[PDB]
Amino acid sequence: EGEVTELTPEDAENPLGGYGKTISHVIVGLKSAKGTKTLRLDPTIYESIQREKVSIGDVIYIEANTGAVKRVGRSDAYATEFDLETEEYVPLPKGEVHKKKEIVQDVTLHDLDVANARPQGGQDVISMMGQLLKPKKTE
Amino acid sequence: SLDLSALANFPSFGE
Amino acid sequence: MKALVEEIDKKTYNPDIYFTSLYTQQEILQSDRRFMELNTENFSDLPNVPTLLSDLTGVPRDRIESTTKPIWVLKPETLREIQLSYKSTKLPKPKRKNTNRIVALKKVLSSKRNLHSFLDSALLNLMDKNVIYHNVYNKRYFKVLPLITTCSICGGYDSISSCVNCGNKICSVSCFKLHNETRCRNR
Amino acid sequence: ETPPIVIDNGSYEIKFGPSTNKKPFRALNALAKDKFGTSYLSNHIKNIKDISSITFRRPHELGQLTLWELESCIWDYCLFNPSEFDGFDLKEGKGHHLVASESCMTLPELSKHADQVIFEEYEFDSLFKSPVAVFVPFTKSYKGEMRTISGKDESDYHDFQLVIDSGFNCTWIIPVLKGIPYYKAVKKLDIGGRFLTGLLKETLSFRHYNMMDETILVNNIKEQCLFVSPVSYFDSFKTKDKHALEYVLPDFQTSFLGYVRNPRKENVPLPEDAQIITLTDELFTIPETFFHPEISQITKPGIVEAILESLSMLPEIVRPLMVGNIVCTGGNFNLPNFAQRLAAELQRQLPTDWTCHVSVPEGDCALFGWEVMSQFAKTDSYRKARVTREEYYEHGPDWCTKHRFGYQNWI
Amino acid sequence: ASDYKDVERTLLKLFKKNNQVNRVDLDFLNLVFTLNDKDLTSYHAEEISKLTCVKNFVEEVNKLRETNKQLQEEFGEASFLNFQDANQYFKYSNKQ
Ligand SMILES: Nc1ncnc2c1ncn2[C@@H]1O[C@H](COP(=O)(O)OP(=O)(O)OP(O)(O)=S)[C@@H](O)[C@H]1O
Ligand SMILES: [Mg+2]
Ligand SMILES: [Zn+2]
Ligand SMILES: [Zn+2]
Repeated sequence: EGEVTELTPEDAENPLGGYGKTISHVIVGLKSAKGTKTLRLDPTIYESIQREKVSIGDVIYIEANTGAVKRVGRSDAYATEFDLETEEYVPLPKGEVHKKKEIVQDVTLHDLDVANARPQGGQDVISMMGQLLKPKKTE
Repeated sequence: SLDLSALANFPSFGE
Repeated sequence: MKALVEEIDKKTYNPDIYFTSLYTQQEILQSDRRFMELNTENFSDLPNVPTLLSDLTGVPRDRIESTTKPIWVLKPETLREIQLSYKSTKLPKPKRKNTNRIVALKKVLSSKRNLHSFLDSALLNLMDKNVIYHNVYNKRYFKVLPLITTCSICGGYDSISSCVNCGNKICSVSCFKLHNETRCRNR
Repeated sequence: ETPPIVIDNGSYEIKFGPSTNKKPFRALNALAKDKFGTSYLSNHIKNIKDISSITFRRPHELGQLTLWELESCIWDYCLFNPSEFDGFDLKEGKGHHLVASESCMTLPELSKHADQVIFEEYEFDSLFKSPVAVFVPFTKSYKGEMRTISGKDESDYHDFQLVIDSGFNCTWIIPVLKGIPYYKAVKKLDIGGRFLTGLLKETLSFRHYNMMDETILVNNIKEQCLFVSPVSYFDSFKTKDKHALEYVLPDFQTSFLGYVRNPRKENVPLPEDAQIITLTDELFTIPETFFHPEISQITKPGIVEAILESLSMLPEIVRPLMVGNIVCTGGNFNLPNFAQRLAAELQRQLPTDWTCHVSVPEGDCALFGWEVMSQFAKTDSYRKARVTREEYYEHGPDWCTKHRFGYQNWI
Repeated sequence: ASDYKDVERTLLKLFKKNNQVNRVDLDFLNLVFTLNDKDLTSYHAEEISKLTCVKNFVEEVNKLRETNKQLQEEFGEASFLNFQDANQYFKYSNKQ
């Protein structure tokens, strides 16, 4: 987690190496309260970055467990770049850029049963339509 | 490592 | 709520334009001259800036004098002032003798010449001047911190807007009146 | 045999005293004149009563000691006079070891003149002079008491050290490698105490009545109540009212110099004839020009950028050690919260692997340079490096400044 | 219901801050397994389970750790003191 400083996608050393765009790794630079780190990411993470619409200066959040990229918001550093703009300005993350935390949760078995019965995954039209439906209890 | 060899040759308050 | 049908004229309508109604070299030179003006200590020394700035930056003096808008120090009277100051000092014990090196010492101890003369003096070589003034300044990293804009009147940042007349920033009705009455330059 | 005499020839005040002495003296090197023409010399400026429009003349035009007449005058006043300075008396100068200081970038001809006068007009037995950053590594030789703060949490000299010398003229970034500064990485930040005073002049002249001629008044105002934002400019602006202070204007019948009051703290009532100036935003917005020169409409880069460039020009292997051993000194550093902000802002830009350790001396930071210089003067390194009078006489005038002292040897 | 959208946004924003922090990804820990029947095959899944590469990770970790043990033997008494030598700082950086 941190504020994006660089985003430099690189192509393969040879055009024949891959298919189509032939996009190789992407280099991202994140800044935190304790310093900066330059990361080397898979092209899937680059696609996620593009999907979340992340530009230089935005505070982001990457989970190495799952590869999920979240856009926390814009850094307070660029708060006064424009006098009128709709951006949720957020402060720079504390601590190091790369923080490892142990998460403990208390969940009932019924929670797992409900999660399996009515999973929230999927971005299809059918998935969203099912999400809108009422959650009737089932045997 | 070679940079350390270069660094060691720097003047050390002498001439 | 929303108009699903909109009337457009082919000649007039275009998405590139939406409208509805009822540093340059001179700029950086002016800013640097303002900084040097603000640097000096004595007010009487204010109109002596242009010569020093021409010597330092290297631009011609007439250009900085005319285009840029702002806002010979020692005499025998200085020697008399030094003589008056002698009364405080207590314990000297002098003696001298004459030689060529002593003549050079006398010339140094009676210079009464300004830094402008030294900088303009041909004895200071080109690379020496470069290292003494230009090389010590930053040349690669020009701005790494974020750019912060504040109210021109009170330095506030909560709300910012640019005045219609000259394009400078204000923050409130009181600052608006203050700028209009005293700070607005272009009107 | 005699202990060496150590002098810090600053452009604003001169610190001097015998090496045996614990703390040095002060000498505000400036010949001043009042409105009516009466003149004052050096420390006698403190005795002025009509503080309104006194004019200061100094030999250091822009950090370079040009006018030698008054420089010699103030040297004579500071050294020879034993009455004012606690009985210390430099009798004849001959047979006295002198270690001095100078601006780190002095013109070769100007340094030639300086060496010539200091050697032949005064006839010292031996001399060593260099910028204060050269003497800084010798903090290893003595048990100093300097507080240090790390940016990653809430054989008589150190080989690697980085010195930030923020004084009257300019703020210097001088990285020293085993004693000799890497003069290619020397960077000058034009912002300094003199510019800070001028900025306070302009801000107080606009926000309040015209103080454009009250130079000593604004200097004392800067002295008493100023600070860098502990966190950020926005944080201080949010709490501008809570940390507000009011300054008592001078009353010629009672106090020639003003003083500051804390409105929140309980204190004596002011007499009704006293005019008061409130400070709510100029307390912190003025020191912020070190980090954000754009606030005061200055195109020059800030201190963090200068430090980053100085690190960049350094050799790659040594730059992390240089980051870790950054030490602060100079007059400006005594204002509160400057060291902490410098450490935090520097750490925010460096790679996470590196850690920055910032050490600033306690007490008046101006006296630190003299202290380290004197402690160096009493070491074998000073005995080796000093140049003797006869050795200077053997060579031409340019030889000393081109080989043993000036940057021309290390460039 | 258009007038109630602001209330919905406010409530969702209020709840998200607590929701996001202390949750365990049940999908990551294979506690959710009802989507796997759609895109996965039994024999492929069992082959991938058999073809896991834990041994390579363990052997590489042990190799790096024994290299670190040799480096610590060469270095001696490691410390985090302020660095005054290129060799010492470089070796400490290599260790970290
Ligand atoms: N408490 C203080 N708060 C703010 N500024 C201060 C304070 N005390 C002293 N100063 C300033 O610090 C400076 C002291 O001068 P020095 O640091 O000794 O520079 P100098 O060495 O005399 O001259 P140089 O080295 O050629 S820049 C002056 O500009 C003072 O105004
Ligand atoms: Mg100094
Ligand atoms: Zn305002
Ligand atoms: Zn305007």
